[PDB]
Amino acid sequence: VVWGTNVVVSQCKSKFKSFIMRFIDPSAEQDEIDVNQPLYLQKLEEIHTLEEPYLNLNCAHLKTFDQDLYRQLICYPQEVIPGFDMAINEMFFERYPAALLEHQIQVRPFNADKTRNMRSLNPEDMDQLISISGMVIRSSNVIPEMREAFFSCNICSFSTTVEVDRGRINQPTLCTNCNTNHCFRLIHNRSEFTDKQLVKLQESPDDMAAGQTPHNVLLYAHNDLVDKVQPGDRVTVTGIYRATPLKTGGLSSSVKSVYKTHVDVVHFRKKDHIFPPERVELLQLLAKKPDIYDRLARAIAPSIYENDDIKKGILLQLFGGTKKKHATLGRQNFRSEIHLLLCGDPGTSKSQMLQYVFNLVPRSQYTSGRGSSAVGLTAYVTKDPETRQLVLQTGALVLADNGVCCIDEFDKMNDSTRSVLHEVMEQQTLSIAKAGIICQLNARTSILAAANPAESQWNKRKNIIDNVQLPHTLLSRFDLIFLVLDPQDEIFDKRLASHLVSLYYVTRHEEEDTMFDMSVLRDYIAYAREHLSPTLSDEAQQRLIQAYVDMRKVGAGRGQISAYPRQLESLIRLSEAHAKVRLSNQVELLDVEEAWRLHREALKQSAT
Amino acid sequence: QAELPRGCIPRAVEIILRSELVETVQAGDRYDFTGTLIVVPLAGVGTRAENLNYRMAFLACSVQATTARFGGTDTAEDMKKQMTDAEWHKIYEMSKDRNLYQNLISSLFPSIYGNDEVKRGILLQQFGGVAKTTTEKTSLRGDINVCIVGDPSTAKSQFLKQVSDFSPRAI
Ligand SMILES: Nc1ncnc2c1ncn2[C@@H]1O[C@H](COP(=O)(O)OP(=O)(O)O)[C@@H](O)[C@H]1O
Ligand SMILES: Nc1ncnc2c1ncn2[C@@H]1O[C@H](COP(=O)(O)OP(=O)(O)O)[C@@H](O)[C@H]1O
Repeated sequence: VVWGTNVVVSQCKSKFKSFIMRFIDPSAEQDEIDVNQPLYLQKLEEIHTLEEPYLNLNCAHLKTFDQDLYRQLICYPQEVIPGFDMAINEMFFERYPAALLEHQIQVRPFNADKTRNMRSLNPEDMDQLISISGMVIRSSNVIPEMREAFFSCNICSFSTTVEVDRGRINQPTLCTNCNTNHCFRLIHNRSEFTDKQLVKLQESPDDMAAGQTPHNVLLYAHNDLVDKVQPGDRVTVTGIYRATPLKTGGLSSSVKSVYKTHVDVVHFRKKDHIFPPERVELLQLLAKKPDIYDRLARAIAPSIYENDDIKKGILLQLFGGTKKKHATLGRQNFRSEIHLLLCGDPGTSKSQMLQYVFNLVPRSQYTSGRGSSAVGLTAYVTKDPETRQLVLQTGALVLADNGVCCIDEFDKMNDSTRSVLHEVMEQQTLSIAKAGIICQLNARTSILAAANPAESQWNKRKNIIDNVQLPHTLLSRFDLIFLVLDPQDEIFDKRLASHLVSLYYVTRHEEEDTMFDMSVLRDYIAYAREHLSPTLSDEAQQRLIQAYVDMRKVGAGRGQISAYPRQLESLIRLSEAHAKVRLSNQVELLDVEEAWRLHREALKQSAT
Repeated sequence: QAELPRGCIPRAVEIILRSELVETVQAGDRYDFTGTLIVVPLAGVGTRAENLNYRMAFLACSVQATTARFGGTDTAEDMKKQMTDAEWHKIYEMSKDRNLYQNLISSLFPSIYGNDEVKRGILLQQFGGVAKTTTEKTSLRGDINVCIVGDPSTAKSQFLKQVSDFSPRAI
């Protein structure tokens, strides 16, 4: 027996070996797979057919045997585990003798139970087993840590090392001593170092004390578990109360009665999208029908079945535009620059729809009018205690290159901002210069936003030409603002007040004629940015090239705005966009028709 | 910015340069460095030994400070200088042609059509002034203003959105 223990390595070794052999996936084959074999020789196949190491366990397997090993692994886990490692290395040879029997494996148990939650803990559970959870806070940098050093001399090159036990090292008058030629020579570089890092953690299940801040905990790290996870996640912990004193003063060596507590690291509980060709079947099967123009437009919303006339244009931004690349001559940077906006009353579900669209778009950003200023969107320049030095620093837009940022309540922003967006929307660039750096970064994306007026309702006899707070011709300078307003009709209220409350009342969905594919719809969006290059043969030019006389008699008007010779840029954009859907590598000719529809749906809202 | 992930912060690196590497970097530049990470000679409450808590650091000893490089003007032939105008073989022709004015005018705006009057003037701006030898009377000036006004979007801006990309030093 080891000093402060009452166990033996070999008994646990044998019983764990027999347990893994007496195993038919019984934790879910006896209790709850067409496998009447141990999952563990199956898993060593999976480990060796891959040679991808790093197993994990769950402690509910070990109920089927004696409950004693559960107990005597809860009490002394820091002393018992590596016997299971040598059991694993015996199973190695049992699976294959000439295997890679030099790379060692962890063991990652879990799941006794939630204690109650992290607030309610005691002293006596001081070196035993816990599993609690909450939320992640930070993601900090990793630290080496010594275990041995390098040394030297001048005569005969005593080039030596000696390692750590935990905190106690030796040295004779030499290193590799014979006859005492000199005294001890220290270097500390040519050595072995191990990774570790600290990451703070919250409590936020509903296991919360009402009206209380979460009392937070902290966790170390070890080598192949360091930044194992990205922040902003709920994750469970597996570890052991591991304590250390505190140093009174520091000017003296006295020590404080308060031993601290923290948990060690065992296990946690959480190009890369290229598809197989089997999905192309269902994808192109959707593609093959003209109904696709309407199906996805219908299938964005959960059940919202009004103004579907607009989402059929929003798919042109979901199908995020064309790439007429500019590797040709370096000229003019005419991107397929798409921007379209909605504006109307606050009753329409613009903020709600777009919080859902945040739960659709990959590169979802969501601040809004008077959400953050220009500087509140670019150059978050400030001090950081991590370097403890002043830094030239981050922006917001540029994080969403090629993505989207849903925006709300636009007409509250300062005048300093909203001459920033002129730079992007009309040059699609950014160049920055402060007392520190001067910068020429890259950023470009498509805009969405949900402006509102200074009132509750758009005033009739007062067009948007002056209503909202923008210039005389920069108002129309966006592609086309798809006008929105409350349905001024009591008749419609019953249909939604019935259907969308029965929606709650049944609390599940139904796969009706507009077949919602659970995720197979989402690849038709995903795959259709990459393998396509819309091109024009003869199609989407000639109609307005013919009718330009009456289309460009726009000289008439008292203080108006109307048609200008930029429209066809946006028109070719929308055209090759809608030709992307249906995957027509050559341009679509039907697209021109619904493009004209899109335009003249709202381009004489001021005939007056 | 060539590696733009989500989630975490812009993790900061410490980084060092040697003597001849010094002061040929600058703010606002993307780089290609060496990878010679090093042992760097509170809150680290691990075990202590002796016969100590380090942080991370780094150095590197090579630079390619690219995306910020033009080089001024130096047909491999004889000239005033090495390569300032070594294309004499053709510049002789480019200084003697009689239609060179129009051939120059239409040599930068093939993707454009409008008036043909600032396509003959605006070379003005990029062109020289005087640079003469005088006394300490005062500054004598070389270049001069120009103006544009116009109706809404007859390509007022594409004249100049490109001209910044045309010559250097003029952002
Ligand atoms: N056609 C509609 N479909 C769904 N919800 C609607 C509709 N019309 C109005 N609403 C209501 O509008 C609300 C969302 O409005 P919201 O976009 O948050 O307003 P704002 O953007 O002005 O803050 C929802 O609570 C919903 O009940
Ligand atoms: N003669 C011409 N040659 C080339 N493009 C022209 C000509 N006349 C008009 N255009 C078009 O007019 C557009 C003007 O847009 P622009 O003036 O840059 O917008 P803004 O006024 O917002 O800067 C150009 O994109 C260009 O396509």
